[PDB]
Amino acid sequence: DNPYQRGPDPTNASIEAATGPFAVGTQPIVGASGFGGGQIYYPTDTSQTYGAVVIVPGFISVWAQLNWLGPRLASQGFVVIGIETSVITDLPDPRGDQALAALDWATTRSPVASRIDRTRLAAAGWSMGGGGLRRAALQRPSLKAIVGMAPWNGERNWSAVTVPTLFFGGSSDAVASPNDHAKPFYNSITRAEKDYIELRNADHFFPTSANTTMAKYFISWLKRWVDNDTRYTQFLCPGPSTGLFAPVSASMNTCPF
Repeated sequence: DNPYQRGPDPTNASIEAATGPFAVGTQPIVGASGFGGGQIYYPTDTSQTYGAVVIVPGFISVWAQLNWLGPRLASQGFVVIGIETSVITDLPDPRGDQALAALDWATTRSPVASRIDRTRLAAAGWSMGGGGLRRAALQRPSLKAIVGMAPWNGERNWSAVTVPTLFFGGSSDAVASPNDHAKPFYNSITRAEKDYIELRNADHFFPTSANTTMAKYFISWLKRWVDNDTRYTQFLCPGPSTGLFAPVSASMNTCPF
């Protein structure tokens, strides 16, 4: 059996729910080094450990703009480390260094170190925080997954990445348009499993409000890679519809992974 599987067998309804089956606790990040602080979210059930995901903010912004993700993901059986950057205008690569510094803090020094399986980690981010996932994955190829939401990075060559990569784009995003950011990054990745999902009519701020389409695939990606949980492949492969009225306007992946 897979010792990392958490929660009952999933359904479309279970990945779309605002809250998964785990009760959630939260507390601020206090005495962090190498990043700006933030908030941690975690299952209160200490009968088992969980993987952890660090989430990095993005468009001249703070963690609060993404904070719906804390309970949304932690309640599916993850430790979520939502961070502030050292400077709100930090470039992408520093944000990736800070993502790794916050994983290191969480697993070694934080009050919930004992709740995390330090061998099963992921990084995620919005906008320039999503652009920082290249540096996080290249510096830490042991990450199980990266998830970029409207990622922004002038560097389009992510060919050295070997970490399973999910990107979300927005069809109405003029800040980090798919054509100039997420799709070039996705197209350069030849050495990792990958998935690209574009949200119809969505602008650069789609990650800042509860979005069931983004959440259900984010959850599924973390389950599949952080937990090795192949019960979630069914939602990723073939993945979303792209018809004229669907909430997804474009979908590409390396199914069956």
